[PDB]
Amino acid sequence: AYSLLSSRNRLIPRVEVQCRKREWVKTDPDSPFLNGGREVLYTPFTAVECTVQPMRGKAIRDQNNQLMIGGEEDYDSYTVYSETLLFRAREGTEHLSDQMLLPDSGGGQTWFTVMKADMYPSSGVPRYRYYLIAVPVGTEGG
Amino acid sequence: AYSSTSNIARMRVPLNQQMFENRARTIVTFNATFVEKDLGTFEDIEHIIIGIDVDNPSG
Repeated sequence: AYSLLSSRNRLIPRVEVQCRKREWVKTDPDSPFLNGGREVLYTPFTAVECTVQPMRGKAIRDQNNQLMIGGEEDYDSYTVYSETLLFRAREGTEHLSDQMLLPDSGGGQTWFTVMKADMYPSSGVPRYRYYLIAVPVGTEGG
Repeated sequence: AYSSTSNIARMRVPLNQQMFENRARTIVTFNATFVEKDLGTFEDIEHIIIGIDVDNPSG
């Protein structure tokens, strides 16, 4: 079985990041809809150690500021290697995708939503790879 | 002045593959009147000369 990869690295620096779980709930008392007035509940936590890297190409959809008919919108993304388990959304449930807070190109800090998670069930070592997309500015995603 | 209005269409547009944004669109038609000024004028008629010829049988 794997031995070296089953232990923490000692050459490349790694950092911890903050995250938060997400659910949703219905608030309207009389509306007949599952949506109602949707609300999201958060529960914070942290990842043991992570590595953050940017997109490699220069494709038009990967550029940071984009020109739309309204104005120069904003976009960011990352690829993350981590030893913590993060989950995407699951259907027929009230759980949403986990989010984690990282620096952006504008100098601030914003939340990124997990979109793709990679796992190797037959190997055993707990090492994962994630792909993240920054939440739209002015909202908390979906 | 105002003339009429078109249908109002409500739309949902994905953003960053996470959220749907609400939008709408319409076209409002107005009336108007535009005025422009010429680049000169022609001369006036100050003097008119007319020649007349009366054909007759006596001469």
